[PDB]
Amino acid sequence: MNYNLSKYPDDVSRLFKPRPPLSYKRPTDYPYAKRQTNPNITGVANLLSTSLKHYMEEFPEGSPNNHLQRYEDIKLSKIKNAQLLDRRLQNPNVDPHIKDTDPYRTIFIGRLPYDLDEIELQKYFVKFGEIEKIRIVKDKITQKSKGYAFIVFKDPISSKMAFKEIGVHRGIQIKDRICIVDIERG
Amino acid sequence: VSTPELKKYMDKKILLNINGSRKVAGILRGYDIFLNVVLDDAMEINGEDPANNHQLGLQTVIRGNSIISLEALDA
Amino acid sequence: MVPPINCIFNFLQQQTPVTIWLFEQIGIRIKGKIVGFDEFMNVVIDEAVEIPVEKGTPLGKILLKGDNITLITS
Amino acid sequence: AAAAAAAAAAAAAAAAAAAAAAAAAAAAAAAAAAAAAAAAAAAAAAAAA
Amino acid sequence: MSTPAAEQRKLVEQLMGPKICKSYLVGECPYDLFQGTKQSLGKCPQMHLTKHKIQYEREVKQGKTFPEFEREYLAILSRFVNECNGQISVALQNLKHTAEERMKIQQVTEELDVLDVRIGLMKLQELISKRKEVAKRVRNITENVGQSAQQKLQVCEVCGAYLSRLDTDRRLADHFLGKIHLGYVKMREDYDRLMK
Amino acid sequence: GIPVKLLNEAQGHIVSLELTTGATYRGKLVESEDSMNVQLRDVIATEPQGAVTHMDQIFVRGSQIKFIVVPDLLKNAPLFKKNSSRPMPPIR
Amino acid sequence: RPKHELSRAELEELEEFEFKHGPMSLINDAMVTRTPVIISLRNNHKIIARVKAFDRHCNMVLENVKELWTEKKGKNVINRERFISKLFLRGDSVIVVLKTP
Amino acid sequence: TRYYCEYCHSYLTHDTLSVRKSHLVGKNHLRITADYYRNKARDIINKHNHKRRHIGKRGRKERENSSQNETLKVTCLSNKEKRHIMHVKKMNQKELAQTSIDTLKLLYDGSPGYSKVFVDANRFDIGDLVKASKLPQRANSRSRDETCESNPFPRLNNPKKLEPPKILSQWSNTIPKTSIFYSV
Amino acid sequence: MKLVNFLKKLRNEQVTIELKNGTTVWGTLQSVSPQMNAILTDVKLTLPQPRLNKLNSNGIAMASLYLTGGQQPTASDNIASLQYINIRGNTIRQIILPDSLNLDSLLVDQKQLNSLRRS
RNA sequence: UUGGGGCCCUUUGUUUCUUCUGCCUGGAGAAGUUUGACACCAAAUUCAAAUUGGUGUUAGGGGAGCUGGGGCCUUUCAAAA
RNA sequence: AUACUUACCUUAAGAUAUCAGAGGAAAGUCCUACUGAUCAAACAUGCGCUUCCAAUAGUAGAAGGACGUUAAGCAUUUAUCAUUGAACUAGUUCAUUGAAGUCAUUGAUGCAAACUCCUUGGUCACACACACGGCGCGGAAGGCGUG
RNA sequence: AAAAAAAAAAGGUAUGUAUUAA
Ligand SMILES: [Zn+2]
Ligand SMILES: [Zn+2]
Ligand SMILES: [Zn+2]
Repeated sequence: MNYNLSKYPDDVSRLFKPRPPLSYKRPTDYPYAKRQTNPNITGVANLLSTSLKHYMEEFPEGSPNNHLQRYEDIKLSKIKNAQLLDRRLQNPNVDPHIKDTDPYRTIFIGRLPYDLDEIELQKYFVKFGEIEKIRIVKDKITQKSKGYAFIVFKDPISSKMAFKEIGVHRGIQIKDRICIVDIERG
Repeated sequence: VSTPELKKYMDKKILLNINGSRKVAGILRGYDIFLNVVLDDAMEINGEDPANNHQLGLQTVIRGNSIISLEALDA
Repeated sequence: MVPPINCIFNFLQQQTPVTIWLFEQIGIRIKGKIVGFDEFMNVVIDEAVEIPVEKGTPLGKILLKGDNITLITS
Repeated sequence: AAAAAAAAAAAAAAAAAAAAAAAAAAAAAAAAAAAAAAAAAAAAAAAAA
Repeated sequence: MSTPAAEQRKLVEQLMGPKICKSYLVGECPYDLFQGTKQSLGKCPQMHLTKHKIQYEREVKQGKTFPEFEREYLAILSRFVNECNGQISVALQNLKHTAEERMKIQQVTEELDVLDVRIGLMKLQELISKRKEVAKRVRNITENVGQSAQQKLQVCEVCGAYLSRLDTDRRLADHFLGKIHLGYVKMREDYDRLMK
Repeated sequence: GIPVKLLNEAQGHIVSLELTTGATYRGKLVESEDSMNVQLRDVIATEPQGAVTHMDQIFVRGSQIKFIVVPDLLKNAPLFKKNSSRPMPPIR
Repeated sequence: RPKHELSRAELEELEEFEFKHGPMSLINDAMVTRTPVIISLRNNHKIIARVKAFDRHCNMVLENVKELWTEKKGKNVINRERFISKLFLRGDSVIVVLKTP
Repeated sequence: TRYYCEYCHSYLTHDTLSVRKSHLVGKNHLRITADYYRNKARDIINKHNHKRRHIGKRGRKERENSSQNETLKVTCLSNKEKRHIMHVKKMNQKELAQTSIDTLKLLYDGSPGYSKVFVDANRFDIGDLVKASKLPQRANSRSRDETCESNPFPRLNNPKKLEPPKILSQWSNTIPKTSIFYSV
Repeated sequence: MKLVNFLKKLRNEQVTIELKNGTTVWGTLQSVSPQMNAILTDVKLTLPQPRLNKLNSNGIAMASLYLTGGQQPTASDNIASLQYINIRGNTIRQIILPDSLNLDSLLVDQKQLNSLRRS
């Protein structure tokens, strides 16, 4: 081409030569100004609602929705979960596995191994002070240890020292497990 | 996302075709990302140049959806 | 430069009356006082009349969709 | 100088660009004069010793 | 930003929902100019809202014209004018010298004994003296061309950036049309606006 | 996508257009965006009914474009390499 | 508040609200109550049917569809009816949808 | 995102219309890309078609009719020869590519409208484009207004006589040996 | 919810895709894209005859139908049979799915449950 | 190793895997095969090499070894009837 | 390739088959080269699976083209609007003024034929063999199945 | 009885200037 207004030099520009001009074909379609979708849509008639009854008497009862029952199953199931949680929430001065002495001296151990023993926990808990009472949480249906316990100590200051020392660092190592520690929380 | 580049066009008298039939000529003022183009001293071109041509308003704005091609008759 | 919707905001506060052309299929053009607008260029027009294409009937305060907007002209 | 910078640059910024160019050239001339004065002072200091 | 309707909703919310800031009837603010350049950083105070801007620029037609905005706008701008002048001073301190004059002292040394020779022999004496001082001036010129070879340029007062004399104009146009230089150009003019 | 990148690769070369209105704009392509709206230089125009004119500059909306004809030698252009080996991107 | 600010779950609560409380609640209440609906498309003929499913775009899955379309040439009219058991309808064609009593 | 420019093979980070427009216009990218299409274009001429051969069983008739026809000798150049002759032929094709005989522009040089047509910078159709086609010219004429009033007499020791028509190098011995008249 | 995810479980079923042109496509269905791009295999696609004493059918759909290359010369009415048609999504109007399949099994979306089961 | 016959030689740059030698009264010989070699394109200088930037080629066939898969046969074992 | 100067600019988000069961850190989550089912991809590998793969016992033929000729082929239909004056029937011709005006009329539309030329194929092997509709070697394109 | 500090440039493209041989 002659001018080639481009980055390329003359030899590269003449290499990009386009195909010859497109031949003219008369349009077979509707001009853009004439283009529209179907106008004068007949609205929904009183005569259409009058013809509704032929459809209504033929199919009076719709097919049941069994894909909605899958959702009505799970939501009702959630409501029943909330009801069981309601059964648990109504149930610490009664419990008397928890009726041991003043809660200010009650220190809670958790994540203890289920194979653990009362002597070792008496030593690890006895490290921070003298032990007043001790109670280990076991399931009611069977004696398997739940992994948590409550230790009443002679003074609340020693119980707080045990919570901070034992519970504030890594958890206190007991048997093969790291055991978290906190206050009674109940 | 990206603004159309009319930057060389603005303030120059420009003809642009509204929809299929119409052709409007005016001095381009501003534009946006949808190519909505506002221009002043608008005139609607028709077959008879002095006769059927009638001005629109002091300021006219155009929806970018009805814009087909935009030619500047100017430098 | 004068962004177009800025210009429309200058149609809102300056209270200038505007004629607005719709798509070529409908066949009516609206005119009234543009009050406020949205990002979609659909505008509320106070004291609007619909003219077929001067005996047109008055509309009201009417929300007009931006999809059918072609021109907004003073 | 106008024909060289007029092609690529927009015409609206061509005026202020031109004025800034002339100002820069003037500053260059001033720096040259200052350097010449310093050279003269150095020559006088070399002649005094 | 992802879609045009979102950006356009952002712009329309800028159009339609003390704050001071932008002030003077022409553009400005210190911050808006330098965004994306190395110099200025991010969020800036108050709000340069097109609604407030249209209200104020329309009050220019109303002509209430109480340049309290300009009296805050000198406290804002002239500080940046002084900052740029200071950066100019720092650059002038940096550029001119280096290890530099060491070798130049060396050059002076190569001159010293030269310029001495005359006073020892005092026609051929003053001739050898003239050629000696000529060689000295040549050495000094070579040293100046060497320090220029390290840095040959003049710092523009406007943008505090360096401009070589040998790059002629057409390269300098890129520096003059940049955001930094053009912005500082406007801020200087704004200082002149506020001095009146 | 590759189809738009090929249109960006066609800048500065003679291209043809078909707008959905039926016209044909053949001429040199100056600018193109990712919205496919292009602007052309020194272009010959064919109206839908065949009347041909000439205009120096044109800008068209990408939504109204139907097909674009691009110089054939762009067929072997590197965009169409299936298995290609890029280096590692710079860390920023 | 724009949609790009919200998180992944806030969009789910938003769609749950729009279906439960909103315009499309006309269709939702029609799906649960087994009430037949009338739908006008832009193709200018109307289906009397029953909605088994619907969606944001308004595209909806139908059961016992009855399509009614009339045509006229030079003011000569004929009414045609076409029965379908189950159908899937793309939502861009519809314009008005009413809930029968 | 990031814009990978596969011509230069170098990434550019966070594509933007400004930076990408600057890279595409860049001189280095220009050379790289132009050379790339120079290679991809020279290949289609370089590549041999190598169309597949389909050999059928020669019939008894044409083997007898073709047996009486004597066998023709074939010529095959040496490798050292064929390399050189291929070089020469290719360089001849490159020559015929660039010829583009302009002699008409040399004929009308002194015409009254020569400045408005053949100068091609000052024209109408192509005139305005050449200005924008001028390179950015970073660092380091024939105006249209001419009239016939300049150069009133086209010959005053000014013009060179028209250049002789060329001749093929191969057949250059074909020329009539002697001219009909005595030139100076 | 995206109801298009329903169509993706309808794979390998006989279906009619009734387009905006009025063109109807009977065929075996293959993978449906998220944009509702529908790809079929063995298809017979045709146009209905409005009777109404010769009312001219769609003029664009006849041309588009002959230009598939699948219309055979000796077809008296207007039809075409071909293999592998790929249909853009926005062209679809109605989809008539078979009577045999049950919706209650297919209309359960796993994401809808997954959102509720997790909360 | 020689002779005879048949078909092919468009392999068109006379077997196209390179390079070098070479061929129709012949189908050949030498070197080489992927951190490499070769061909080609582009430049500006130097002034015919290289320099820098790019595109492409490094092939086909058979056999031995080793290894993956499949079908069939014989033997040994486990379960069931 | 290195150094300096100037300009232009910087991170949409998340994820990598599903379902179910058992286990580890009442609810939920995460995880198990854990167990099953289904799905998908790649790679192998099979089906008396389906279709196709050109004359030399001759100067052919099949598919697809010509943006090829005959060819001004044959048959049809088309060549601007407005204003003023003269004549004219009761629309027509000529002259002047203004506006736009793809080229074509050897055109465009319809109809049909003849000719010429391009690209493509296993131009393979065995066979010139009186049957009731096979079980040569490969290549191309599919469908189905196992691993 | 109580007490006291922080760790950082990034790197892409383009333009101009200088260097890399008889
Ligand atoms: Zn600010
Ligand atoms: Zn400066
Ligand atoms: Zn590049």
